[PDB]
Amino acid sequence: VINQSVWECIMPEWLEAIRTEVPDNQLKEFREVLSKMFDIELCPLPFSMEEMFGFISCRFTGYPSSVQEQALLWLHVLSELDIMVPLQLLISMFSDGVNSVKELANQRKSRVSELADEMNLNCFILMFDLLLKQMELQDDG
Repeated sequence: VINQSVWECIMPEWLEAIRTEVPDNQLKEFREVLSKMFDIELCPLPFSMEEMFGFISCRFTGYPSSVQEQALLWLHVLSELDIMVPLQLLISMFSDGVNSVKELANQRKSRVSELADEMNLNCFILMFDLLLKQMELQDDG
């Protein structure tokens, strides 16, 4: 009944609703439905590693840390429910994010020196912590 752009447009609204004001201590049953959304062989739609998380990726390739903090909050609230990702996607996507925000931080350092964001490292703790989740899922020995 629907297309790829449909669920690409309507997934983060549902995810902010389940993130922000839902008590996240009763998500024991969500890892069945959410995995059938997010596993390739569970739902027989032609799923991909780019179109599935592309709405996050459009904010990773040059949008600032104001929206990236809540983006990594969705990745955090998503990983706490056993969401299995391939590792090279996370490594490449986090590398693109850190070089984009490093270029933006160099742009901020030249905003006080045009003639000649910073609390996001507190969110980078959670970025590192999240990385440990996929090690806790995939690389267990």
